[PDB]
Amino acid sequence: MIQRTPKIQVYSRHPAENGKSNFLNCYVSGFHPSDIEVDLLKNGERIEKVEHSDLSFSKDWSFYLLYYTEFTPTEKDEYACRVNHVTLSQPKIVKWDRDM
Amino acid sequence: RYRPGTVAL
Amino acid sequence: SHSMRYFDTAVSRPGRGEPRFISVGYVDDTQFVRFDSDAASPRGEPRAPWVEQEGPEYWDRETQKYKRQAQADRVSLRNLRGYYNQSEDGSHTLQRMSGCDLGPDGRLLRGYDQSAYDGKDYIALNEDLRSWTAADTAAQITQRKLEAARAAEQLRAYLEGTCVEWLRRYLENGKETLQRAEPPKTHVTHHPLSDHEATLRCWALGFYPAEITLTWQRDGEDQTQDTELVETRPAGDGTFQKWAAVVVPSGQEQRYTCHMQHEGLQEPLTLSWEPSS
Amino acid sequence: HRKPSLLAHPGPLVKSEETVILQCWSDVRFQHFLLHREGKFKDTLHLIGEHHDGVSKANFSIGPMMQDLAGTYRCYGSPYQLSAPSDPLDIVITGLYEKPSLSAQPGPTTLSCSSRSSYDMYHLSREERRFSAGPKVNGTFQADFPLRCFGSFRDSPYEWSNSSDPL
Repeated sequence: MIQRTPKIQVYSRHPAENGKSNFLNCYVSGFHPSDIEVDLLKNGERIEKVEHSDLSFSKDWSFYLLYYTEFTPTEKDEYACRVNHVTLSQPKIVKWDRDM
Repeated sequence: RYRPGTVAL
Repeated sequence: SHSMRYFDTAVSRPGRGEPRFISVGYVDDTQFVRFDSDAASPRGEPRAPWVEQEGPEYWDRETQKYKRQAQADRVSLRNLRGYYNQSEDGSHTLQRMSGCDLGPDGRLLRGYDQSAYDGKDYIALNEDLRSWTAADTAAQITQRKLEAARAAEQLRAYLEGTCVEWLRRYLENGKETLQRAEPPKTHVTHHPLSDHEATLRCWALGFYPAEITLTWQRDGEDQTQDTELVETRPAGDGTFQKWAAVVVPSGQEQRYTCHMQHEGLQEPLTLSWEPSS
Repeated sequence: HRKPSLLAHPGPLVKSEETVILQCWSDVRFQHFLLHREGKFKDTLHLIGEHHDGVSKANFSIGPMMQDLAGTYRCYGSPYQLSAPSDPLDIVITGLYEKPSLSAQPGPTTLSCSSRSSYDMYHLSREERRFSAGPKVNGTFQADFPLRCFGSFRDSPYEWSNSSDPL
């Protein structure tokens, strides 16, 4: 039994322009097994309509997934991604820095 | 086009 | 040169139903098909428009193959739990990669059917499409059953025939999206880190396929040993993103350039942080 | 509370995809029948009782014969109160591997079933009996019955390889 911890990336589909529409994305990759809990956060509050890609994996057999949602960013609005996995003792929070 | 059926492992 | 790959994941969940079987299909970096044994009515669905116009007779056949594969992978998970003398209460994973690699000439470059158990290589069809390679002594049992069942013949014929043909057809019917260059849109951002330090981030956005290389170079030195490189992300619309960051001394950034090679370009790009003024 | 009869129609050895029927019946008039498979995949099926000519019968259709459907079956004849288990019925699936070859020494009418696929066991039948193969020098594996054949692997003694040449 091998276990890999996920790598997490919070980012928007396009560079954020205030008032313009965009997609919020959390990309989880390089993990094993495939059981993973990923939620998106507006004001640290969870988000309802969060879709995800179909479970696929890489040539080294590690899994990856894209969780995403529609949003329109604001100067004062904030967004994060929480990920829980057996490799983790407590879920990781990764905030959306529009410069990353 | 998916591969055809095979006996289990 | 192109590719078609099917990625399968079977996860056993002992006290909570049959193992979940998921299979997704790709032509190069473009998914076109999907199957999920947990959906309301499990059926192979299209995910790229160049397979939507295939007849219902096509999707019914693919769905039958998928259901049968779900059953056979349930059985395989059971057999491997037996082979390793493992408890009937643990969750275990069985993965498969199958499909065909097409050379620049369209002829079969490589046929694949490989399988991993709990993320570890288990058994793989060899490139001659006639033999197997088993990773341990439990996989030797699977090798003997596979041989006695003439599995390498059916697989060799699928790979040499149906796989390559239908990949050629997929490639023609989506010639534009699939065989298009599609280079990345670029720019360089500057971010103050602290007194005497600041970060230069080099962006490549909206490119297909996913293969790309960006490297930071101060004047001449290749700071990959110091470059922060994220793995390539899906932008969400079938295209990909990537960036590379270097921590530099404040007021010394003009020495730095970002060098970016990709398929959709000829001259490898070289761009620097340009403030607008 | 009297064990019933479990009979495989049209026989205990099924070919893949071929639906086969398990008949459980007794002159005891249970209104419920429970069929239990032990093996690779344990399972239990419920048919309601049928009454005809003084026998309660139950026709368990087990469908497109797969690997997960092989095993050892019993059936039990008031939903809670069940009978003594019937005599066990080993139901095997056939049609998974290459069929072996039957040589004999000397007469045609010390047998042998041969293939270079290293089966772990071999089997027989008429309209059973077993023996495990022993390899040799020319790259083949062999078992022979002192005095129709099948092959099988050690971990699954209910999944057999293909109906060999009749004799």
